[PDB]
Amino acid sequence: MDNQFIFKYSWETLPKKWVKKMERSEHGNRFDTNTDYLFQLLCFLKLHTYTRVQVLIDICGVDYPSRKRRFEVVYNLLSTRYNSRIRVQTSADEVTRISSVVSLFPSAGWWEREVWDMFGVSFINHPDLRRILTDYGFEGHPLRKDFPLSGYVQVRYDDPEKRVVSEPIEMTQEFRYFDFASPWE
Amino acid sequence: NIGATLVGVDKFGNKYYQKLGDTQYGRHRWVEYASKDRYNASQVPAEWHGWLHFITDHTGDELLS
Amino acid sequence: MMLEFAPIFIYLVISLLVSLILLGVPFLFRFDIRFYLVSILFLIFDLEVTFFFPWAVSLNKIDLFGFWSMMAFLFILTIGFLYEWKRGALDW
Amino acid sequence: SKDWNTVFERSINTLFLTEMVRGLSLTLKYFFDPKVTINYPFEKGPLSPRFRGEHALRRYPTGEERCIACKLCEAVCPAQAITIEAEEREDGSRRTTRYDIDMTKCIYCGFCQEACPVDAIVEGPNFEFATETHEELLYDKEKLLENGDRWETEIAENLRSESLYR
Amino acid sequence: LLQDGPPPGGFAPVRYARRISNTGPSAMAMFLAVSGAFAWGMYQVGQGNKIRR
Amino acid sequence: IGVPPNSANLTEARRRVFDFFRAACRSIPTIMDIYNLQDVVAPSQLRYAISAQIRNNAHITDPKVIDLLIFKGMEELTDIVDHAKQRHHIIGQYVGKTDFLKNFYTSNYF
Amino acid sequence: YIAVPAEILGIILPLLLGVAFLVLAERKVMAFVQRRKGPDVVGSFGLLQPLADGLKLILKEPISPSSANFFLFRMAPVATFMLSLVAWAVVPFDYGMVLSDLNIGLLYLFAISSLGVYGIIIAGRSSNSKYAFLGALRSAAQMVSYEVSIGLILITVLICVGSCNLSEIVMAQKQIWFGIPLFPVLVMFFISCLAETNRAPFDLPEAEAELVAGYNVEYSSMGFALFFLGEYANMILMSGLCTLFFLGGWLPILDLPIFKKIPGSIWFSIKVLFFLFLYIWVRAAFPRYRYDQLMGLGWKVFLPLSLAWVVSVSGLLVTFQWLP
Amino acid sequence: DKSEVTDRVLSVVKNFQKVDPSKVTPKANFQNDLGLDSLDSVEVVMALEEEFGFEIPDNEADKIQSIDLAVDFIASHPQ
Amino acid sequence: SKAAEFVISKVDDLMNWARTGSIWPMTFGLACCAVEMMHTGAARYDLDRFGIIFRPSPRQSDCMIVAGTLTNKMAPALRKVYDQMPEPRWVISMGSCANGGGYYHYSYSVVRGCDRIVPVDIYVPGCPPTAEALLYGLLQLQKKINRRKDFLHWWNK
Amino acid sequence: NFTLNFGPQHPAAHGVLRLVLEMNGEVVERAEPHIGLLHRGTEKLIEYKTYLQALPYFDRLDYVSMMAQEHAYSLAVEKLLNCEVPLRAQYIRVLFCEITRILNHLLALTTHAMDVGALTPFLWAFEEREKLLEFYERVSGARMHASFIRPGGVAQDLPLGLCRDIDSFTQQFASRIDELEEMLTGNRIWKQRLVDIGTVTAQQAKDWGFSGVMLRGSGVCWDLRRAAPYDVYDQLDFDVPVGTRGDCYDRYCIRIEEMRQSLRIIVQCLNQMPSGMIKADDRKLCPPSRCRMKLSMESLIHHFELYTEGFSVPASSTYTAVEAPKGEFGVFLVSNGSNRPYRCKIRAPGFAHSQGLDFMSKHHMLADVVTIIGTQDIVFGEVDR
Ligand SMILES: CCCCCCCCCCCCCCCCCCCC(=O)O[C@H](COC(=O)CCCCCCCCCCCCCC)COP(=O)(O)OCCN
Ligand SMILES: CCCCCCCCCCCC(=O)SCCNC(=O)CCNC(=O)[C@H](O)C(C)(C)COP(=O)(O)O
Ligand code: SF4
Ligand code: SF4
Ligand code: SF4
Repeated sequence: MDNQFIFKYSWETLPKKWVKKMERSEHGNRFDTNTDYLFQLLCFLKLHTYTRVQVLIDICGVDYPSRKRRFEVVYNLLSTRYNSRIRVQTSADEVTRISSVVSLFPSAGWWEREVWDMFGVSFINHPDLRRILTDYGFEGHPLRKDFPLSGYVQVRYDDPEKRVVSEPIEMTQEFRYFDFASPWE
Repeated sequence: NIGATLVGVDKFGNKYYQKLGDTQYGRHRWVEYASKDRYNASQVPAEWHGWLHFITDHTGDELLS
Repeated sequence: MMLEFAPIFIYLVISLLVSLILLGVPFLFRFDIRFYLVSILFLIFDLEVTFFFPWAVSLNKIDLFGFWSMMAFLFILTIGFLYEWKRGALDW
Repeated sequence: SKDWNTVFERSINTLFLTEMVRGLSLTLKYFFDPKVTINYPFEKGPLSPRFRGEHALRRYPTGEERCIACKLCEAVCPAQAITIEAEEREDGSRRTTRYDIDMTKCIYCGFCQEACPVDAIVEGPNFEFATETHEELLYDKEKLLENGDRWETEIAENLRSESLYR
Repeated sequence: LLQDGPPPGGFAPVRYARRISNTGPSAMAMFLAVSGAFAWGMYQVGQGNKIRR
Repeated sequence: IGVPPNSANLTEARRRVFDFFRAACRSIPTIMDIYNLQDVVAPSQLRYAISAQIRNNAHITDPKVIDLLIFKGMEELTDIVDHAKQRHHIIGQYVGKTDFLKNFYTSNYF
Repeated sequence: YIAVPAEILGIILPLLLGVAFLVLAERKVMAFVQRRKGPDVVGSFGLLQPLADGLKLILKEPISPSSANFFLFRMAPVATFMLSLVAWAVVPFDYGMVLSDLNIGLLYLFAISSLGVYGIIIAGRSSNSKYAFLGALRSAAQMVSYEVSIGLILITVLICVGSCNLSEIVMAQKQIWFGIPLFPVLVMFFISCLAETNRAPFDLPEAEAELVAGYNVEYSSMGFALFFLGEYANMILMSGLCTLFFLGGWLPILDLPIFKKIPGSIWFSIKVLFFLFLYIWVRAAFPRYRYDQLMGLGWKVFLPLSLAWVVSVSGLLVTFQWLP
Repeated sequence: DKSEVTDRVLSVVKNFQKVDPSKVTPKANFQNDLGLDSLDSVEVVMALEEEFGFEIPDNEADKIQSIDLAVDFIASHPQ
Repeated sequence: SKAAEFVISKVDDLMNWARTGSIWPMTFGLACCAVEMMHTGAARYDLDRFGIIFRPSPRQSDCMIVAGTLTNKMAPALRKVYDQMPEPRWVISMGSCANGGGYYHYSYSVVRGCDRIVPVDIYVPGCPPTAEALLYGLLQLQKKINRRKDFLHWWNK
Repeated sequence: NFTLNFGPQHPAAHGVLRLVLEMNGEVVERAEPHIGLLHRGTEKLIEYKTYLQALPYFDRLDYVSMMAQEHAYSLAVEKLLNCEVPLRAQYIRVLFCEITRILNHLLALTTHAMDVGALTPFLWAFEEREKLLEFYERVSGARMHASFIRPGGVAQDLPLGLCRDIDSFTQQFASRIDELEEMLTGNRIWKQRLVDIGTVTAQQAKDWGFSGVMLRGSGVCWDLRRAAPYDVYDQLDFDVPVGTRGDCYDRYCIRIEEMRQSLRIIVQCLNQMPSGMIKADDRKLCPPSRCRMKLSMESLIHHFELYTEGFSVPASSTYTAVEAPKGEFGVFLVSNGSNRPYRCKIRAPGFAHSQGLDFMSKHHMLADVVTIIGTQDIVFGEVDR
């Protein structure tokens, strides 16, 4: 019900080969699984009596363009009656299908689509997985570290045809990147 | 138009009045523009701008010193 | 008698002319069924009101017989309206 | 469960719109009370000495401009509105040859005002500077210095007043 | 050295518990004020009808 | 319906590609009907355009990548069919001496 | 006989100006409730604001879509304005200050009130919009539903009077006003008139962009102006009818003091002003009804109750022979 | 009948820019005799369903590898 | 021309007075600037005093205020809304996001100001502009309208 | 079942809300809100600006509870930095968060009522909200978007003549709340337009992630500022209103009681206001006094290196969570160890509330959907980041 008790219990009660690694710290308790035993882990953490994790807060996403498994989706959870927080995360890939958890927590249906939109990590057995945030004709995934901040296409109105047409990006004043990084740190 | 007293004058001719309430805001101090042709919507100088917006308790005549 | 309708007709003509010139000036510069049921209910009670009009005016001439003959009509159509009420034709 | 004495009161109240005339009478109490609106062109709302409005480049009482092209404001501006170009004058000291602010990008957050080591740039209390053309909103150095000169008698007083803080 | 804060002794107490008043017309008397008015008014209408006749 | 799991091998992805092309061809009258384009283009060479775009990316061997292209193509098709994409964009996407001298005359960076 | 159009113009022009000034009246008396002042910059106290609105609508050339039908989409506001104006030909002011002294005045008013439904039906269909057509159809259904309650209350009034002449009804209230005996009937009539004209807690036409957007969502300046004028004229007309039936049309309050020898043309005016003030008060006093519960209310709270009032008044008059 | 529709389904095959009228028979395999690609085969099927109202469902669209089978299926159809 | 100049000057004056005394802006609020824009019309500033009653639809409104950021997906909707308005079509760019880029001005899904579309007559700067700033912008728009010699130009031509 | 396109272009439905839905003629079956029209792109823009430049992003999100939004970012940065903030700063932060709660509740109540049709309390409550936006004008530079709260403490000290005005306001704010409540709670129409509308069970709220008033409108006593108290809230005394039925009326009553409790907490914070400094002193993440950086060398160096480079948060990651007026607002910071955040996801409480609209409008009227939108208090700045 606090950090240490939950750590002991989930170290003993949890079946092995599920949690690839785990951490215990004041910032938060982590359970890094291996991108396949995710539905099982969440289902156990949702239905067990001593860990009644009921509400899924959000489904994060971090793009690391330096590791083989580029992406890393993060599942934030919360147990209302135990008043405790569990943060389960995996490692994804740009061309790979990670399982969805809409069956357990129906609220994930939209964070699922948002994670697909921002990064490009597709999901299985999800009803929609349609773009939710970007434009209808949007291309690429913006929250990837590859995507330029300014983007690839601009939007403007041209009079020859009375409609708003996209066009290649061409900025008046470029985004000045100030390199404040210094040594001795 | 009318009020308690009159607080100073301005080189542009507009007169600044001042009324005092008891506990509720409203009708504290305003400006009667010297002209009438749309009054340009902005004619108060820098000295009287602070007094009009309750920024400073200085009249504006005292702000010169 | 009917001589009081000539001012009404002329008033209608003048109103038409004014309405026409009002909008002539600026140029110088999926299926539902509850609606049909409520419309029939309105038709029935409109007939009720149409029958009510002669009754109320000529009520001193006919006493205790015209009144009850009208109450019988009201009772019949009140039974009909009660049947409409329970059959779910008034609430949505 | 009812006692034939409460159902009468409840039926009557729901039939005579008492709970509606309650609100009807409530809405009328402010009808005869004094109003709160202000005649904006004549009397304006109360501001504070810390108000962040149209920017202004103030200068020393001697006459030298206060900006030394330290570029802290350019490097701290979250909106990246400020663009500065510096050069050593033939006098010898460093000054700005091109200091312009994009008022369309600017968000009036006051970070630039509090980043100056010499209080060169401040946000005057002028909140009425809506223009007709977009290119006029791009405040260059001369317009911003004229703004500083116009509001100096009040900008300096505002800085002196709330100098006990910051 | 001149931090803003509460005055020596603290601020005055404030009520926040949704004070309930009673400015309603009546409870039952309105029923009589309607029914007796209806009866007397119908009698007056009868007298007016007799006069008009 | 729901997103199918990624194909195990290339022969299982090939039938998925054929099914996607089949669905695109089935829905092709709807685009021509709801976007009001009859004289500009005929439905027959839209088949050629779709076939060209689906055969350009024919050298990919990885089943996961092919599945992802099918997924993205389905999203684009659903965007076009539904009232999401806007007119004069479908037609925008669909339907000498030497090159070096032209590129030299137009710009330095080619 | 050439002076009849003079009377007709003397009826029309002051009434159009009355609608124009009633708009300002509501926008000011509703603002005073909400700690505001309303338009006070154009004229003396906004007294020139209606003129400014009218001139602005005269200018600003119409867009005139007319996609479906050139005629009906243009004729519907004309029809509704004519119907709004034509019912004033029978309203009596003091004694002979009435255009037409019809002997079927109540039936004429009932016919005119029920005949205004087309103005928001053909107008609703003419605009090629599902949200306009469906909302206009529902508003028409609401007015049609409350029409029967209006008629039944009219029968209740007619029982006591004994004649359909409008000028005779007011003379029938010499002894007492009809608001004293049958006050609940007056309340029901006022609420029904609120629902009839789409005003105060029933005005779903101005329900912004909900299921009902209004029959006048896509109209040019002048068509929208004509609809607006027509339904505010309907508001004035229904206030006048409500104060003419259940209140003395021109009769003094109680004519006990000596200062009640003033002309009767202003008693009618002040009573109409009182009812307009109640209209605006109810508008800026209560929230709105959803359309589903509005229909159920109008069919299950006002029809049976008005029928019961008809029966009770008729039985009481017949029993004691207090008949005209 | 089959002969009436054969004369019209042979015509549409000439628009594929690969099929030569000198190498077409009522018994002519698309993949083998004509050398058409599998994708070319599905484009041929697509052209077939645009000839008339029938959609050539997915299950039966994989048993028309030869032109005679396609002609027989088209002729023996209600639509 | 001088004989018939008093009449045309009076007609121009009347039209300008009519158009300035009753402007019906359309609340096209998009972001936090819409809060300040609806907050100007509250009981403290009484935007309605100048005959500035708001409108729910663009068919009757003769002016519109772009309050808030303008993303890429809402650009076609803004253009359609602007097209439906009657002939005058005065546009006010309230806020700092609407009148040119804004605090974002760099993200992929943002139109760099409402001047790529819907040509603007008055730019109101601020983030968010003070209610008095929006009032001053409306006064500037009214001053702009007073310079329109509508009848004189059409009579000289 | 025909389909009509909602999506009005005005703040009379909060604006920026497509909401395509299925209609049987009078009863809605499935409503699909199309968010994304306000995806400004803050989450991508966070990673390109230092920890100080990124603070004004948080004011824009959910732009009616301004100081309740940057508070979460400040708490996250403090947790990642092990920075201890003085007591006076904590008390004034709690006070201003309560003021944000009052502002949000007033705006939500009156916007929802005006959506229903009651338009007179709208202007009354904005007249009262003038007095608090004026308080915001006093302490900070701007009325609405005030970057008052910083990771160290608050930006600047309170003015001398502020607490008197705040207490004078709190003297009559309760009577103003009573005036606003008497027009709606006791009214008849308000009850029939809210009762038994959009009922949500506790299991449904937990499954759909409805932390906030929606969770507490189903009988769940989950208050983040009491379950996980961050600032000085243990000292303060207040109650957590909990509803019985998940209809819209009990959510309205809960919001009224929340305004009452916020007034109580403001009074307590005004009474128990200690002296001392406002900015932290343990770590170096606070600017030196402008009367100190002009005569000291180390102070000037710190000013320069803080207003150009900023403070470098040590490499870690965490998820903070505060009780925003809408509900649970959380910031998921990932720090690379440099002066710019690696990834900062923003958990908007309105996102889950908006997705959970589909099952709330299950078999309701179409005009019964605008009241469901109003009762969940959705602003689209937070929904689309
Ligand atoms: C000085 C001159 C003033 C002239 C104007 C008079 C004042 C008018 C002021 C109007 C202010 C209120 C306007 C609000 C508008 C909407 C109100 C409608 C409310 C409504 O319809 O509720 C109904 C009940 O009220 C009703 O039924 C309403 C009709 C009530 C008639 C009273 C009948 C009593 C009969 C007693 C007879 C006594 C004599 C017997 C011998 C149904 O209620 P619900 O559906 O909401 O709730 C469940 C019930 N199932
Ligand atoms: C208007 C409609 C809107 C949508 C239009 C479509 C938009 C998206 C189009 C999809 C874009 C893609 O590249 S998605 C499809 C890309 N995938 C492939 O090309 C599979 C790899 N190629 C092979 O397997 C074989 O070579 C094959 C050529 C299939 C046959 O040869 P065989 O038989 O020997 O196997
Ligand atoms: S921070 Fe001040 S002194 Fe430094 S460059 Fe900017 S304006 Fe000049
Ligand atoms: S106020 Fe903020 S955005 Fe504007 S110039 Fe100063 S630092 Fe940049
Ligand atoms: S100008 Fe400021 S307040 Fe207005 S939309 Fe842009 S960021 Fe938001």
